[PDB]
Amino acid sequence: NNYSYIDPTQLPYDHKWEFPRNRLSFGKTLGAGGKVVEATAQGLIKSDAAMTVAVKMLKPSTEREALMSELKVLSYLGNHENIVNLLGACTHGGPTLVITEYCCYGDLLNFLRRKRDSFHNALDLEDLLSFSYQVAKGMAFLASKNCIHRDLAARNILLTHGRITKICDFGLARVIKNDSNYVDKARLPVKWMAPESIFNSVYTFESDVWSYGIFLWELFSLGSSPYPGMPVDSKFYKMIKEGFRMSSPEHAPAEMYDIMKTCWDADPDKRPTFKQIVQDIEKQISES
Ligand SMILES: c1ccc(-c2cc3cc(-c4cn[nH]c4)cnc3[nH]2)cc1
Repeated sequence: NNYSYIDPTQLPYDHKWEFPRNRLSFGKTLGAGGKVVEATAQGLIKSDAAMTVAVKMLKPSTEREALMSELKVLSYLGNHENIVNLLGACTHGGPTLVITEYCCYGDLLNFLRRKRDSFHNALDLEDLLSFSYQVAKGMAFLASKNCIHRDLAARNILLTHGRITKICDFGLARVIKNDSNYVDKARLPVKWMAPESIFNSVYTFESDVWSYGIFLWELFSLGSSPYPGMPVDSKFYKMIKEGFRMSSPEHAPAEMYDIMKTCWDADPDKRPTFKQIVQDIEKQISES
């Protein structure tokens, strides 16, 4: 048909975000997975002070576009408390850079790992509930803007001041207004992917929820690797398709495990929505 919902992520880069590279000074390397580095940015404030930011870059081609992808998606979504904030981008004379909010504690996965012994500036059950709650809200927001993240995991969740969680790395994110599915034609997070994504290459709101389930398992297991000791081979894919699922992690309240189980239903339609998840966790928090 000749009649289309316009996808904002496919529109041209809006130079409202453009930022002079002269006004950036690169610090330490912050991650590699491209790479992000800490920097100070002049002129982002009305009073014209310097502020600390995180800049996402590439090394000297599909990752070239994945960065442009991530940028247009962030630009499209706008600002939310539970998403890494886009602050600007450099696209002129030089390599493409993406400036975003700096999260002082880094990824949630290594945070839970550092804090694993201190558990029970320590960690306790109420923090993990909060992380549950915030991440589901950030996800419910993406779903509200017809966006699927497609790489939901503890490694892609940053923790900032105030124990606030932010979703980051939108390289694989898509906007699914026109079609109810998304079919892909790269390297992928198998142990976080829904079956229909592995077997038929389809991605939907329901497949993000599946990833959210695996994330909870990461979360209540204090940063343990999914399907521990299980290599990604033929043995793995069968067990998935036959219906086998991880068991409850050590510190997961029974009703939080019930949420993982419904996120892992082979039937996408029997999975809950992020809207429903946010309601569930909110009631669990109240009863305390
Ligand atoms: C210690 C070590 C590392 C960090 C840290 C990582 C990180 C990553 C992003 C990021 C932006 N886009 N994608 C990812 C932002 N801030 C960060 N901060 C903080 C304390």
